[PDB]
Amino acid sequence: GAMDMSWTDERVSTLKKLWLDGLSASQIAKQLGGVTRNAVIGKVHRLGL
Repeated sequence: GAMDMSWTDERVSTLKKLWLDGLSASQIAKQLGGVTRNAVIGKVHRLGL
């Protein structure tokens, strides 16, 4: 099966807060777990942040 984590409401809320807080995509990926820096960047892009 695929190992990609779903962008649950909680994971999105966490990403959004941390991004607005000024954390790097690397740091956010580390805190979310199971997702890469580049995948975080892509999600930030899709969220319009």
